[PDB]
Amino acid sequence: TVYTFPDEFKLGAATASYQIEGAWDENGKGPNIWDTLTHEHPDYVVDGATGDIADDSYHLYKEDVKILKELGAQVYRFSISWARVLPEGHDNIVNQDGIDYYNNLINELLANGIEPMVTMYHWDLPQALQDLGGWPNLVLAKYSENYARVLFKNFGDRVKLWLTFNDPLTFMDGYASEIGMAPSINTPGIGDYLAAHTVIHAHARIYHLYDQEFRAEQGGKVGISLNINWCEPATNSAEDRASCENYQQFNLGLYAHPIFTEEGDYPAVLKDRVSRNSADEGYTDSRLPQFTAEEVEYIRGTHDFLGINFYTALLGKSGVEGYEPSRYRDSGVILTQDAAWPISASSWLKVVPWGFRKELNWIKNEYNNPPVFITENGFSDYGGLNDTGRVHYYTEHLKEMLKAIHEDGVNVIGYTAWSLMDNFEWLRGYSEKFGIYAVDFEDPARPRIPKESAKVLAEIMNTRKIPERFRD
Ligand SMILES: O=S(=O)(O)CCCN1CCN(CCO[C@@H]2O[C@H](CO)[C@@H](O)[C@H](O)[C@H]2O)CC1
Ligand SMILES: [Cl-]
Ligand code: NA
Repeated sequence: TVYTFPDEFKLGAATASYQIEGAWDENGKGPNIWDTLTHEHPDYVVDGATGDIADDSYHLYKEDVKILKELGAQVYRFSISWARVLPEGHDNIVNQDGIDYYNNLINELLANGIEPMVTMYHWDLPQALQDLGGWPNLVLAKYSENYARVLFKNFGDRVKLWLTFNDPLTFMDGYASEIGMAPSINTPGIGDYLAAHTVIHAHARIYHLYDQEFRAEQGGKVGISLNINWCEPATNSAEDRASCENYQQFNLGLYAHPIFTEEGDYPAVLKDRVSRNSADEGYTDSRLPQFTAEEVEYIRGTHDFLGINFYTALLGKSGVEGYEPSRYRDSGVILTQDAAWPISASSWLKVVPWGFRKELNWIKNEYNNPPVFITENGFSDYGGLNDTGRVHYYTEHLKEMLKAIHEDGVNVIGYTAWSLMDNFEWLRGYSEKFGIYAVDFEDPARPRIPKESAKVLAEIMNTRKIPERFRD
């Protein structure tokens, strides 16, 4: 029983637009912040790589559907490129080519019995909107609503699973470093918090828009995808446990407390620590933006499920480190990783499968057991089809998730592997491979070929259980 997926549980795979599509300036698509970063700042990216072509999924979407069908995916999570649909960011111009492209992909998926799950925003902001300041500028919340309206109107008759945003914990960090994630702006502890504030507002507007303009007719569900690492106390002390709770609230709670709790607002520890630190450093005003009571009420409850992106764990101990000002310093935890944990091809990613079960329980307890859809989980290597590390990563994480479901009563409703195929891994270029399908980036045809992990995942999806040879 503990090895069997619930009957209604949805299994599949995931991608994101900039990471796979290419066709960066084709047929009316406007420029986004990742076009800008990779073109203007190739020194920020391994190999000076760009997403100009990537997997060429703009042209090769039928091949993506073919491999999803081979895999036996029930659901395909993909993102829509804002600047492909609205090249100017604002909704004055709708690019029919972009509408046609996503309709073509959606229709191809449905014709092959695969359900689309659409992420509206997976990091590729139109440059025209970044030029207003991007996410720190609250005007983007209305722009986001208008973008979502176009998506719901055009695609919502066939798409019943939506994520407003993918992992704003990461993309807010594009406003906390001059050399990091797009748009690579150095306003740590200030602009990243403003970005988070706008995103939360935007998410809430999009959810209310769905309620007001689309839900009665379309009958779908709207969530948000949040990335969170498990944070394990470095020792069993109360003080180290406090530091790990700080971590959860500063990383997951920053977004999830306003939306998924009955109280709403930011977590108290976030408000209080930032207020204190801001005062001690001489600011008249806290660096953390505030919600009014009306805004708190508007934002809380804006969810039909919680998307979780889970990859790894950290150790946390009591203390403070990091630069002043910064979110890490404000969070009041000292983070490390255990040397004993198995490694990947990504410095940040260690294999800690039991951390997944711990995190699912933390979420259950904090947010009253919301329906949780695992929108990303996966593992990097540098190449190869006999990807034993990836196979082990998936079988262990899926076992831990199944224990969370069956033993712990966590309402997990679906799981999409990150990623369907090797793709453009942001600042790591094509150097780190997360796919279950390999892609030859030196071959203009970009063939997708199954790794051992794709074969094992297909077996899991077909049998709806963890095969005996992978059980404890
Ligand atoms: O090495 S450093 O410590 O100097 C920088 C680390 C930056 N992290 C990397 C991991 N990412 C996880 C969630 O982000 C996910 O990560 C996947 C794999 O990376 C991406 O492909 C997906 O687009 C994304 O949603 C959050 C940001
Ligand atoms: Cl066997
Ligand atoms: Na339209």
